[PDB]
Amino acid sequence: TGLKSAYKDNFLIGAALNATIASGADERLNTLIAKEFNSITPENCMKWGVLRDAQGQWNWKDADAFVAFGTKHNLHMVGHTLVWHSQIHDEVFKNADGSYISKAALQKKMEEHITTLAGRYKGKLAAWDVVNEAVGDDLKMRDSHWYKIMGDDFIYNAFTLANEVDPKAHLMYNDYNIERTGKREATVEMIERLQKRGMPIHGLGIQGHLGIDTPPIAEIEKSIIAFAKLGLRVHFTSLDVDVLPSVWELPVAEVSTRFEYKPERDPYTKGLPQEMQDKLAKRYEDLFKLFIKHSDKIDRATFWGVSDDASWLNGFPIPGRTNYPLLFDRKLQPKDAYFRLLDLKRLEHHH
Ligand SMILES: OC[C@@H]1O[C@@H](O[C@@H]2[C@@H](O)[C@H](O[C@@H]3CO[C@H](O)[C@H](O)[C@H]3O)OC[C@H]2O[C@@H]2OC[C@@H](O)[C@H](O)[C@H]2O)[C@H](O)[C@H]1O
Ligand SMILES: O[C@@H]1[C@@H](O)[C@H](O[C@@H]2CO[C@@H](O[C@@H]3CO[C@@H](O)[C@H](O)[C@H]3O)[C@H](O)[C@H]2O)OC[C@H]1O
Ligand SMILES: [Cl-]
Ligand SMILES: [Cl-]
Ligand SMILES: [Mg+2]
Repeated sequence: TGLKSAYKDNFLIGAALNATIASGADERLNTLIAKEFNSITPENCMKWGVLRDAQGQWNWKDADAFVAFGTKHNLHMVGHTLVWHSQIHDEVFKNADGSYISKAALQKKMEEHITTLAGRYKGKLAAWDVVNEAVGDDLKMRDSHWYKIMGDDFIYNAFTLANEVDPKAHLMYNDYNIERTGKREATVEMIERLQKRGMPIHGLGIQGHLGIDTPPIAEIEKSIIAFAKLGLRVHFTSLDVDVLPSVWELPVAEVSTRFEYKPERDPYTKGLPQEMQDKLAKRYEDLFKLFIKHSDKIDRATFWGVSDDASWLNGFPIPGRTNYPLLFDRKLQPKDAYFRLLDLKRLEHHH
């Protein structure tokens, strides 16, 4: 059978679904998703600035479709995400003149947002990304409007509110690059401190936006172990493997231009060659070997998309590239990596 069956005794296997897919109009994808995945996450439709306009008005069309899709197919559903600094209108935080609103005014908005959104889907969504990406790239607290206005109460209060609204939801903190030394430990320290304040938190989401080479398995392993030691269930939430030339480590002269499209940074428009398919398969295999090793600590592995045509890495960090980050190709056919994942389980040795 599919991935979700192969990995049944280890963890959920999930995918992020965009609004087009979650409409249910695509029979081929409906069939594939039901076969392969037993968890889903909305790619965009539950983000504050997508669900609501700049006047705070709500439009539930896509979010409801997503929840209808998971309900129809009996899929575990992860809400994404209550409190985050991206894809959210500056009007939440600022007067029209640019000045920040008071902490009290912003608290009131958070209360309304969480009570409404988590309330609507209480008991239907099994888990929530309550707060996303609160630690900055510099290892200090991210300098977002949330944080500048509220301090660490923005996190504490978000979890407390979500827990009041749906006491049964598995509440998670989610972030990228927490696979790495530095940001790992900064995140451990932040969560530790909030836990002793009594903040309700059940899970820890490692995004798993990986490169074809970096980070190494050993780093990811340290993170699984460290976050499990906080008494939290570990989830891999946004898995993909970027196979295209990197702009993350370029010379200072290129710091601004590196996000511009250049042909040499987009070398596989005609297809991903077999030798790279091999490397991608081995990279995914390595990763899932690790996950199997620590299956006792891990509740879920969700991929940030189903097939390569829909991946956000086609447009990020450079617009209009042809990337190949996921398990299914642009014709929805399984890639070599998929078969390696299946055989790790098919051929597993037990007594
Ligand atoms: O490029 C087309 C757009 O890409 C897709 O949507 C993007 C999401 O995948 C991405 O999700 C984040 C990935 O990183 C973390 O894991 C984080 O937790 C996720 O939430 O967010 C950005 C989305 O792109 C925006 O989509 C709306 C557009 O108007 C913006 O310009 C984009 O930046 C999706 O296929 C499509 O929207
Ligand atoms: O909007 C968010 C993105 O900004 C975020 O981008 C991540 C930024 O860091 C990238 O990791 C680098 C890979 O290359 C190494 O050499 C560097 O040291 C790493 O920092 C990561 O791949 C990007 O995804 O992703 C999440 C979005 O929400
Ligand atoms: Cl979407
Ligand atoms: Cl090639
Ligand atoms: Mg249900």
